[PDB]
Amino acid sequence: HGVCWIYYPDGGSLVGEVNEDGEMTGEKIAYVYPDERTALYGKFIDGEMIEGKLATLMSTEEGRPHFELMPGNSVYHFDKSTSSCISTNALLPDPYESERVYVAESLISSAGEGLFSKVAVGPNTVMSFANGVRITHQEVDSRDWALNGNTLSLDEETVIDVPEPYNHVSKYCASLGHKANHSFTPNCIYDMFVHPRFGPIKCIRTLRAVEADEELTVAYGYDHSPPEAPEWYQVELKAFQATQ
Amino acid sequence: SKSKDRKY
Ligand SMILES: Nc1ncnc2c1ncn2[C@@H]1O[C@H](CSCC[C@H](N)C(=O)O)[C@@H](O)[C@H]1O
Repeated sequence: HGVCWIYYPDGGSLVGEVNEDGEMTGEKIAYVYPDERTALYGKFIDGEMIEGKLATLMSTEEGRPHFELMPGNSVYHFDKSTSSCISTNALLPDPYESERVYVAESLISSAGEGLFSKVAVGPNTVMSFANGVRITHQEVDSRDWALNGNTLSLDEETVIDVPEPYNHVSKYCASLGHKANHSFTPNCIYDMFVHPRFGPIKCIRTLRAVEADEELTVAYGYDHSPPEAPEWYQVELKAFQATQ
Repeated sequence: SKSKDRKY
């Protein structure tokens, strides 16, 4: 019997012995994060995580991953958000993200909290996940900017939001990508990400090497000439325009 | 749109 690895464009993968139909179904299937080391291992059905236990990929032998289960009883399952439910376990952090980022006061003035790197990493490193409730562009675009501080476009049908009071880490910390502040000279970008718990979402990926405790920033990418944007950004866009 | 990262 053979093992197969199926990679997503983001560098995450599913791995295991596939069944007769080449499906990722069994009791020893794993999702492996883009670090090629952190894994969620256990029961999957056609690649959907039913019960993934936190594990570390320790080696591969003839293509077969050898895992060690982490202590504790951290278990995860596919739990895609809906329009009204952000997560079944809002306070259960993502184990990959928790080793890479933490939330603290931004270094940007008057910008509240921000997202920071816990350790030094190279370019192109996935740091954090942007999960939220899934609502339409009509709802978002038809309402005041004060309700839209955390809205992120996912594709042409869906916007991801972290509505109050889930924007406080004491109410929701399963993902932290909504905590990244904006910069016109960012060190990170948004990228598509297929997550085994959150489903198809976006991630924050570094553009360049970043140091430990460096603040992570992304360009929010508001339309500058439809600027359809909140005030702090319109202001900031003029400073940016000046420096050029 | 009043959301981040839309592709215009
Ligand atoms: N460059 C910047 N300048 C000022 N405020 C910013 C900013 N980038 C982000 N923000 C703030 O952060 C919000 C987007 S969500 C970002 C996390 C937020 N700072 C928090 O504490 O939860 C915006 O509504 C704005 O209040």
